[PDB]
Amino acid sequence: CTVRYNVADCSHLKLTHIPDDLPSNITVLNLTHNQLRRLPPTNFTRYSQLAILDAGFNSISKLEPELCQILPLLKVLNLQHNELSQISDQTFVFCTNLTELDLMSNSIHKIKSNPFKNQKNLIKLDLSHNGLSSTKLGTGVQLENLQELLLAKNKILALRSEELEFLGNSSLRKLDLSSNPLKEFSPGCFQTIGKLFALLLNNAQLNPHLTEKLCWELSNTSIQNLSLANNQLLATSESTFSGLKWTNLTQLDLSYNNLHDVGNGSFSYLPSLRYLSLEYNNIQRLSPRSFYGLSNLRYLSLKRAFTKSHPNIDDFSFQWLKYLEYLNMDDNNIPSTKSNTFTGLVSLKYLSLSKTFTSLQTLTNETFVSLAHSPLLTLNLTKNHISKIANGTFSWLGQLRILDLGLNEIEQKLSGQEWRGLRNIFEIYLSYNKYLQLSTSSFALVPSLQRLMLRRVALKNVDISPSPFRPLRNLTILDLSNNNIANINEDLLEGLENLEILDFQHNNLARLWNPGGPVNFLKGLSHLHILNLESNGLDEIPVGVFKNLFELKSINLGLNNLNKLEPFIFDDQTSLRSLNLQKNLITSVEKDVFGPPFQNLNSLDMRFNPFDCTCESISWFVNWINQTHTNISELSTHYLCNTPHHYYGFPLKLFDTSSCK
Amino acid sequence: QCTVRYNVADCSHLKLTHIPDDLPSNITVLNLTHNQLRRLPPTNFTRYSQLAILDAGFNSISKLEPELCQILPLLKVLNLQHNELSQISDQTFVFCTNLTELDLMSNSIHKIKSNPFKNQKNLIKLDLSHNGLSSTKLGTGVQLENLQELLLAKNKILALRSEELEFLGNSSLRKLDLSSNPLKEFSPGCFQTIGKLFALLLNNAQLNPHLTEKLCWELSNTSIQNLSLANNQLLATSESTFSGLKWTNLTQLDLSYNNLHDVGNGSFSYLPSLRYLSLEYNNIQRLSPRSFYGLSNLRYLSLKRAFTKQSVSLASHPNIDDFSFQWLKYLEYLNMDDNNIPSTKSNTFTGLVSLKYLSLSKTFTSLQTLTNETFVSLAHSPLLTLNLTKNHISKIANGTFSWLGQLRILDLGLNEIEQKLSGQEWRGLRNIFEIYLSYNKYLQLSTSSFALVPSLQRLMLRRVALKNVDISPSPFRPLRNLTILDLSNNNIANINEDLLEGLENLEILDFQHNNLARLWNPGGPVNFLKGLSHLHILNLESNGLDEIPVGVFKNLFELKSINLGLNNLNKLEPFIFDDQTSLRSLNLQKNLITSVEKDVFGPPFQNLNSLDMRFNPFDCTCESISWFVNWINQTHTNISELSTHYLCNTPHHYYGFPLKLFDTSSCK
RNA sequence: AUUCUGCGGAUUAUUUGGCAAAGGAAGCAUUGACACAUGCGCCAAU
RNA sequence: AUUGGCGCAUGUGUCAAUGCUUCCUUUGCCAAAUAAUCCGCAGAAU
Ligand SMILES: *[C@H]1O[C@H](CO)[C@@H](O[C@@H]2O[C@H](CO)[C@@H](O[C@H]3O[C@H](CO[C@H]4O[C@H](CO)[C@@H](O)[C@H](O)[C@@H]4O)[C@@H](O)[C@H](O[C@H]4O[C@H](CO)[C@@H](O)[C@H](O)[C@@H]4O)[C@@H]3O)[C@H](O)[C@H]2NC(C)=O)[C@H](O)[C@H]1NC(C)=O
Ligand SMILES: *[C@H]1O[C@H](CO)[C@@H](O[C@H]2O[C@H](CO)[C@@H](O[C@H]3O[C@H](CO[C@H]4O[C@H](CO)[C@@H](O)[C@H](O)[C@@H]4O)[C@@H](O)[C@H](O[C@H]4O[C@H](CO)[C@@H](O)[C@H](O)[C@@H]4O)[C@@H]3O)[C@H](O)[C@H]2NC(C)=O)[C@H](O)[C@H]1NC(C)=O
Ligand SMILES: *[C@@H]1O[C@H](CO)[C@@H](O[C@@H]2O[C@H](CO)[C@@H](O[C@@H]3O[C@H](CO)[C@@H](O)[C@H](O)[C@@H]3O)[C@H](O)[C@H]2NC(C)=O)[C@H](O)[C@H]1NC(C)=O
Ligand SMILES: *[C@@H]1O[C@H](CO)[C@@H](O[C@@H]2O[C@H](CO)[C@@H](O[C@H]3O[C@H](CO)[C@@H](O)[C@H](O)[C@@H]3O)[C@H](O)[C@H]2NC(C)=O)[C@H](O)[C@H]1NC(C)=O
Ligand SMILES: *[C@H]1O[C@H](CO)[C@@H](O[C@H]2O[C@H](CO)[C@@H](O[C@@H]3O[C@H](CO)[C@@H](O)[C@H](O)[C@@H]3O)[C@H](O)[C@H]2NC(C)=O)[C@H](O)[C@H]1NC(C)=O
Ligand SMILES: *[C@H]1O[C@H](CO)[C@@H](O[C@H]2O[C@H](CO)[C@@H](O[C@@H]3O[C@H](CO)[C@@H](O)[C@H](O)[C@@H]3O)[C@H](O)[C@H]2NC(C)=O)[C@H](O)[C@H]1NC(C)=O
Ligand SMILES: *[C@@H]1O[C@H](CO[C@@H]2O[C@@H](C)[C@@H](O)[C@@H](O)[C@@H]2O)[C@@H](O[C@@H]2O[C@H](CO)[C@@H](O)[C@H](O)[C@H]2NC(C)=O)[C@H](O)[C@H]1NC(C)=O
Ligand SMILES: *[C@@H]1O[C@H](CO[C@H]2O[C@@H](C)[C@@H](O)[C@@H](O)[C@@H]2O)[C@@H](O[C@@H]2O[C@H](CO)[C@@H](O)[C@H](O)[C@H]2NC(C)=O)[C@H](O)[C@H]1NC(C)=O
Ligand SMILES: *[C@@H]1O[C@H](CO)[C@@H](O[C@H]2O[C@H](CO)[C@@H](O)[C@H](O)[C@H]2NC(C)=O)[C@H](O)[C@H]1NC(C)=O
Ligand SMILES: *[C@@H]1O[C@H](CO)[C@@H](O[C@H]2O[C@H](CO)[C@@H](O)[C@H](O)[C@H]2NC(C)=O)[C@H](O)[C@H]1NC(C)=O
Ligand SMILES: *[C@@H]1O[C@H](CO)[C@@H](O[C@H]2O[C@H](CO)[C@@H](O)[C@H](O)[C@H]2NC(C)=O)[C@H](O)[C@H]1NC(C)=O
Ligand SMILES: *[C@@H]1O[C@H](CO)[C@@H](O[C@H]2O[C@H](CO)[C@@H](O)[C@H](O)[C@H]2NC(C)=O)[C@H](O)[C@H]1NC(C)=O
Ligand SMILES: *[C@H]1O[C@H](CO)[C@@H](O[C@@H]2O[C@H](CO)[C@@H](O)[C@H](O)[C@H]2NC(C)=O)[C@H](O)[C@H]1NC(C)=O
Ligand SMILES: *[C@H]1O[C@H](CO)[C@@H](O[C@@H]2O[C@H](CO)[C@@H](O)[C@H](O)[C@H]2NC(C)=O)[C@H](O)[C@H]1NC(C)=O
Ligand SMILES: *[C@@H]1O[C@H](CO)[C@@H](O)[C@H](O)[C@H]1NC(C)=O
Ligand SMILES: *[C@@H]1O[C@H](CO)[C@@H](O)[C@H](O)[C@H]1NC(C)=O
Ligand SMILES: *[C@@H]1O[C@H](CO)[C@@H](O)[C@H](O)[C@H]1NC(C)=O
Ligand SMILES: *[C@H]1O[C@H](CO)[C@@H](O)[C@H](O)[C@H]1NC(C)=O
Repeated sequence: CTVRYNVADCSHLKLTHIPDDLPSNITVLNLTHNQLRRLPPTNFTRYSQLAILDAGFNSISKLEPELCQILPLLKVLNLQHNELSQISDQTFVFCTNLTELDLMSNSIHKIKSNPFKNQKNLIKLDLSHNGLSSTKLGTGVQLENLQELLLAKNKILALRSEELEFLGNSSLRKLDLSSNPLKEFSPGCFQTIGKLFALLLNNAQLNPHLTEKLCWELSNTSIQNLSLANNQLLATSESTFSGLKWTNLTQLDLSYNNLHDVGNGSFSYLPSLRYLSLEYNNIQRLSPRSFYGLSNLRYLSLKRAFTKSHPNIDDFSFQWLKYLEYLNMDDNNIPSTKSNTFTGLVSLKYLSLSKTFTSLQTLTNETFVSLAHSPLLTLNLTKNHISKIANGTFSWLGQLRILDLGLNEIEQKLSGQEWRGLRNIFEIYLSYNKYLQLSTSSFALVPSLQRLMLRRVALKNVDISPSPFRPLRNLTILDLSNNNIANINEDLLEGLENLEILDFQHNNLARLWNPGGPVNFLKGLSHLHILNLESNGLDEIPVGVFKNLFELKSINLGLNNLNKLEPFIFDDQTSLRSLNLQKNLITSVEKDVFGPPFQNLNSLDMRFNPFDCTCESISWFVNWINQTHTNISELSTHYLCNTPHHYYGFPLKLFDTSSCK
Repeated sequence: QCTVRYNVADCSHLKLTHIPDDLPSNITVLNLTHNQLRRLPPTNFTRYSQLAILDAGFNSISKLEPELCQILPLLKVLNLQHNELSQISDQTFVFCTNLTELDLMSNSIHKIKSNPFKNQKNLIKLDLSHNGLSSTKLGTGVQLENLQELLLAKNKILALRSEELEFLGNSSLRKLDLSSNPLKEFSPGCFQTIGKLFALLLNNAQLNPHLTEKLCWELSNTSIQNLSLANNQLLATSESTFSGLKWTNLTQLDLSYNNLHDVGNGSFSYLPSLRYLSLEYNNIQRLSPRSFYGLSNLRYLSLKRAFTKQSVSLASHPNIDDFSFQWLKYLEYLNMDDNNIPSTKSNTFTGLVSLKYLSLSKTFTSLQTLTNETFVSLAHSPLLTLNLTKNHISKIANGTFSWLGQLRILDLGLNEIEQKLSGQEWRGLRNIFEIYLSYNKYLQLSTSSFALVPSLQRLMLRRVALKNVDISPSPFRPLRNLTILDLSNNNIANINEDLLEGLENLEILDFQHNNLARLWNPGGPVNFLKGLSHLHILNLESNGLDEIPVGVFKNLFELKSINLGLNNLNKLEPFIFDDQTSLRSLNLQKNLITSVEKDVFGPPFQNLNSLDMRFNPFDCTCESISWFVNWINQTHTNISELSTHYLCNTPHHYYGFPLKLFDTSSCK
């Protein structure tokens, strides 16, 4: 086994009998994932210390009351996915300290007597998928403190004020009841539960009426959370959840319900509902009176909540949710915004509209007008096919901090105005578009920027002076990867005293490092930590173009053509933590070059290079390898030598430098 | 100094100040052209009394004394083009009676008095163009006995008279140029006065349909055969236009670049002898059946860019209708490239029963699909050549060529063909030589694609994105007489050895750019190239090749040229080349070759002509370049750039070191 | 038979990653064709 | 000098060809996950 400290962990051993050869000084034992005859109730003397046991996923026929008295110190008994066809009270009579009881696949079709007239400390109690046709587990009031009764994937037909009353002052925190083909909730079938907090009627085929009816039985109860996922509420009315009026409801779920109708004031009865999920549903539209009722709601989810003859929500439909702060509407077909869509949400601080529109080709200055009085900080607009953003398009989103226009068709030339009004904007994720010609003023209007992504946006004109990023001083993270940036003059990046992370992966910045003076890129970004120049056409790192970058933590120059390392390219990276020069054309590893960075390094990576197995080359290196503990992955396979003949395909590591010096 | 060398003393652009005359007197020619020349010292030519001709043009020569001709009695060619010589009289050439070629092109000699050449009796070529001549007259007496070329073009002649032309009595001109001359009138009998006038060139002379129509009669009863009318304003023609030629014997006629919009009926009814006719670069609206009535002798017709642009919006797409070529029963070469003709008609080419060469490259605009009724017209025409490149052809249905029985060379390249050849598209090409089919959209092949035409010698399939060439048998299975095969730039995914089975004549094979990389342990390497004993030049440049497996070049004795450039090949298992002992040129440039051993490159290096392995990561140690560096020192197999592009890549002290300068005196 | 358990093997679909290659495009460099200039020296006719 | 013909050399632009670098897309193969279906060995439950 893994014999993990204290807790015995036997993963998958294809084990035969119940073993007792390892330590006897422990409190847990994993036997799960093994072939088990039955549980020897007496073979548990050598282990009189175990507190819990991972004993599920085994072929266990039956169990004797013996196993509980042999291990008085036992809180968790895991017996899920086992046989145990039938059982009575005897089995757990000696388990009074038990707190978590697990039985998931034991097809225990019926239950007689009061089987747990003992467990007083048992909270979790999963009895699901076991063929139970009833909920009853006794006629007396037991299970003093139980907080989870899992009965789902079972075949219960109904609930009565009688087969449920066995819980008297019993207060369940989470009562599961999924997959049960319930057709009726006998009156007062909840008034009999001590105090019922959570509930889960997932996949139980509920009719708008069974639902409408069930509600009243959920009245005057301490119920706060309720799940109705995967049912047939093809529609709802004010009368549907009418029964809940007498309740105190926090979260309500109605996802995956092919809900086509969401009648008026259907929720007029939840003046306390704070959370509501309408995910994956087919709603036709939302008139203004749609949400009348939820005046406490703070999180609304319409992820894929509409039909696909296009569906749409009209103005002043959210006017009632004056306390909502998180509105999600991803994966949908809504045409476009209206002049008054989001009118009313004066608390909205997080809004997502990823792949939510179909005809919003152009972002106009009248698009987000609705969100004028909403304290909006987040706005995801990815995947909307947005191809052009006119002036003042965001002027109303005064307090916006994180805006995201990625994975879109934007093809225009930022002239600083598109950001007119983003007073305090944090980051602007703008990666993955068609074309983004920049100008000298593109960002002058928003100098509050910290992160600016521009991945695969085919940038053009970044060589103009001053640097279009000139006004972005508080800028820390900047990404210009996968743009095939033709070229760029040093002016760029001038004054970014905070630029920490910079990405240039894939940008043919090749020739910029002789002819016309080597572009002393990266001047003074003292604070620059992780630099990325992977696959950039780099063939020659010129003398000291990494000077004064003391705080530079991670350099990545993979996928390049770099064999000519002028001694001293790395000098100030004496704080470097991880270097990457994989898939290059590196022949030799000298000390004047890789020395200083190798100093306090954490993990190096130079696999797949044409290593030369001679002493003018790998000598200093092979040794460092033998005598350093800087994590170097695959040193064993992918560090082979390429020359000369006798040393071809020879693991670089196994090179005796005992004949060299 | 000059170049001299063998009696033709050539002094190139030498910046020559004064006419130099050194010892190479034992010669017969001297080039002084392209140098700064004061004047020609008529006496400095004693040290050179042997010269037969002199390249003396493109120099600043003021004037010339009659002296230079008597100093060099042995003189046939006098080149004085692009020089000054403003004026001159008979004196200048009095001593040049042996002279046969006289050149004067840029000397602005505006007028000519007397009989300047009362001496030249052996002078044939006589170029006097761009010289400011306002007249053709060069004398009043009948001289220049035997002259075959009188070049007077780019001049300012206003007309030709039976008077200023008569100075040629029994004089028979073979080629009489008269281009750029602003001629407005041809005084009657202005040719009846030339002994015998064969050729003529009135290029860019601004001729009216009438000046033309008129000029014709003066060209009558003359010995005229060729006539050029390029760059004029014959915006149209009628039967009456060339009516004056009826009294002639006309071989070739040119009317290119004439914005000809009208080609009236029977405009050529008068040329029962014209064999050649060029209507290139013109704007003809259409060709009714009666268009070509008259040319029953024509054998070569050119309509290259000969019909008006397509309007599309103005619906003015020009076109020729049926039975318009019925008269040219003797034509054998018809060209109609660069045009807007809509498409073929059921009877377009009807009548051409001699047509053996036909070109229709970029001739059609709406011929998206080749139907079985397209080339019906060419049914009775002995067609051997057919270029259809650049027509946007995207689909060729069954029996599309059935009528072209005798076709040998067919070309459907640079087209949009996107269909799957199922052997039927070639139904009827009884004796077809080559099928150039490169540069199309997609050509899915089947097991029968070529079974119908086993007469194939060459089959090109460059950049046609072939698909399914791995099917068995090889779709080329029935092509036995096939010699040249090209499957380049198709990114052929893969292929099994079956392919090429039985091509005992396959000599040239091209595989440039086809990621055939991994084919050389997936179920064993593919014994591609089995038994093509007769394969001469093999090309596998840039093919992903990273490992040439053991002996996949066995029995290829007759293989002359292997090209494996742009690949990743450093692992050469001794003996990959054994039977290429006849190899003449190897190419393994831009690879990842470390070392050159003898067990590997030995046999081919034997009788080799030219090797090429530049740009590789050469290792400057003896386990590697040792045997090689020597071969270099002691072999004379032409190896280009051995000096620069054969540097070493390892180790450190030998990096960037010319491979050649490696002393193997410390090894072996 | 219906199913639970452990281990191993197979096929398909979707997603990703790597390698090789193709097409098109971008930046830089080289070469050749041509056109519009310039400076130097020499000349020619006014 | 006005206009022109030469000789040498230096410019810009357009077009075309070639080479290096790169990017986007696609194709072949391979690897890893996830899911669906299946098959073999071993023990078992009603
Ligand atoms: C507005 O909404 C958008 C969606 O509605 C938000 O975008 C979503 O962001 C999440 C989180 O970034 C994305 O999820 C993962 O995206 C990448 C891509 O996955 C790739 O790696 C997988 C690994 O197995 C592959 O299987 C995939 O095929 C694919 O190639 C992942 O790489 C991320 O995982 C990361 O996991 C750890 C966590 O830090 C890292 O260590 C890893 O290195 C790795 O990077 C993401 O979890 C999600 O794709 C995207 N939406 C979707 C589903 O498309 C958008 O961000 C939001 N705006 C904001 C900022 O609020
Ligand atoms: C039916 O008619 C077609 C035209 O209507 C004709 O099409 C072409 O035929 C061939 C190609 O198929 C072509 O050949 C000449 O042109 C190529 C291309 O050269 C290019 O590159 C040059 C680079 O410096 C550039 O200057 C040029 O401007 C041009 O863009 C040229 O390479 C050929 O010469 C080479 O030939 C050898 C190559 O095998 C080589 O070894 C030699 O050294 C030499 O360089 C040719 O000069 C024609 O020009 C195309 N026609 C036109 C006008 O487009 C079809 O071939 C014809 N079908 C048949 C076969 O009947
Ligand atoms: C074009 O036609 C011919 C070219 O073949 C040229 O004229 C021909 O000139 C010859 C002799 O000069 C003529 O010969 C005569 O032929 C007759 C007919 O058989 C014969 O009986 C006589 O004995 C004599 O030999 C010939 O007829 C004549 N051809 C024509 C036009 O009929 C001339 O170059 C051109 N035509 C003309 C005259 O413009
Ligand atoms: C959901 O409904 C209510 C949310 O608005 C809230 O009801 C609370 O009910 C208790 C009843 O025990 C009230 O407490 C009263 O307790 C005794 C009654 O015997 C009085 O002497 C006290 O003075 C006190 O008023 C609460 O006032 C009432 N909550 C409030 C402040 O509105 C519960 O959250 C839920 N009701 C239940 C338990 O079903
Ligand atoms: C939102 O306002 C932008 C800034 O005013 C505006 O920029 C565009 O228009 C201005 C003129 O209004 C251009 O600036 C210059 O204006 C003078 C005359 O006022 C012109 O002589 C000069 O040629 C130039 O046009 C900006 O250059 C121009 N931006 C670009 C690069 O197109 C926006 O147009 C406007 N909203 C949009 C996107 O239309
Ligand atoms: C000319 O090109 C093709 C060559 O014959 C020709 O083939 C296609 O049609 C034939 C029948 O004419 C198909 O042959 C078979 O026909 C029997 C009919 O009973 C089917 O049962 C059998 O499955 C098969 O289809 C060919 O399969 C089919 N394509 C090939 C050659 O695989 C074309 O029809 C003809 N050109 C056209 C499209 O008119
Ligand atoms: C919600 O109920 C209304 C019925 O009341 C009307 O609409 C309210 C939003 C409010 O504005 C009241 O003053 C109105 O009296 C449904 O509204 C329309 O009802 C008519 C009935 O003739 C129907 O034809 C329309 O389709 C409805 N929509 C329009 C054009 O206003 C509304 O349909 C109900 N919500 C849904 C769609 O279930
Ligand atoms: C050449 O002459 C034709 C008429 O002469 C021939 O036209 C053939 C199409 C055919 O009928 C043949 O038997 C006949 O000998 C002229 O074309 C006609 O021109 C008149 C104007 O006078 C118009 O009515 C038509 O465009 C056209 N009609 C016909 C019957 O073709 C024309 O002068 C010239 N051809 C062309 C179009 O250039
Ligand atoms: C309703 O939702 C779940 C139980 O179904 C609970 O969620 C809240 O408590 C969790 C701690 O266990 C937090 O991690 C969750 O983030 C939090 N929900 C939120 C605000 O996201 C919650 O206890 C249940 N009912 C309530 C509100 O008590
Ligand atoms: C964005 O600004 C306003 C939106 O408030 C748009 O409308 C105004 O623009 C012009 C002002 O003279 C006129 O064309 C409109 O009549 C005027 N209307 C309003 C709302 O007052 C404006 O068009 C938008 N910007 C543009 C032009 O794209
Ligand atoms: C007319 O044709 C050209 C004029 O440019 C010349 O060449 C002709 O004769 C050559 C010798 O047989 C051939 O090679 C040419 O193909 C042929 N040109 C033609 C007509 O196509 C020649 O000057 C002329 N020939 C004569 C005298 O008729
Ligand atoms: C190609 O073959 C002939 C060539 O003219 C076309 O015509 C024949 O086939 C057609 C049958 O649908 C009809 O046009 C006639 O039956 C016949 N014509 C004859 C010989 O008079 C034929 O249409 C073309 N191929 C097809 C059938 O599409
Ligand atoms: C970015 O730079 C700093 C740090 O974010 C911001 O300065 C803050 O605000 C004022 C400066 O005028 C002072 O209170 C402190 O210097 C900073 N306070 C802190 C620590 O948050 C500066 O205002 C920012 N620039 C922008 C986006 O306007
Ligand atoms: C291709 O191979 C040869 C090429 O010469 C062809 O045979 C010649 O052509 C005919 C055959 O019909 C004979 O009359 C000749 O005598 C043969 N050449 C000589 C003189 O030996 C053969 O027919 C062709 N094969 C195919 C399928 O086209
Ligand atoms: C729960 O248990 C008893 C019944 O056994 C019940 O009467 C009483 O209300 C509760 N006692 C507690 C735990 O306070
Ligand atoms: C001819 O030769 C003489 C010999 O002295 C020389 O001076 C003269 O320059 C030559 N002719 C010229 C001017 O070229
Ligand atoms: C050419 O010479 C004279 C010119 O006067 C002429 O009479 C004679 O007949 C011609 N020679 C021939 C062709 O016999
Ligand atoms: C219990 O398991 C052990 C396995 O080590 C075995 O030796 C012993 O015989 C078993 N006892 C029973 C129940 O027979």
